[PDB]
Amino acid sequence: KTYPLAAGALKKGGYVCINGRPCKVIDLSVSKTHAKVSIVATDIFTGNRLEDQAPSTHNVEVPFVKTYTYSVLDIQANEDPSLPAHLSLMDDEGESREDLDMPPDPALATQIKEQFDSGKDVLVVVVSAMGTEQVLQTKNAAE
Repeated sequence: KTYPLAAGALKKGGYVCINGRPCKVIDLSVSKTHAKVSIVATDIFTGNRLEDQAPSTHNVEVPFVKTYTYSVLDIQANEDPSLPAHLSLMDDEGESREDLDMPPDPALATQIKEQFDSGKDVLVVVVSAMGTEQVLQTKNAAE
């Protein structure tokens, strides 16, 4: 879920929820002084730009954000070729999961597939917040 933070304590780069969505602050401004804090933030999952403003003493909600890194065991197209491919992913204890798909970020999905087809050990960083889980980054493993 979320935890409270005084809006006057928010910093650029910090997480914040706006309209129930988990975002990273990309711009902040404060009125002359208390003060009003104006926020512009990017949804970490959809990439949408969201804005909000609050008194510096109002508590904004900050999402709990969790990250986990998996390796890619397989990529399989959806029975409906127009939808994202399915991923088979291995965790660091030898358990796999098959419930996650390629992310809704075409360039990132392409990168994961190209690296996998080149015979790399492809890692995906899965981030979870506000009930959503999505691959947000990829990189290749080394020995």
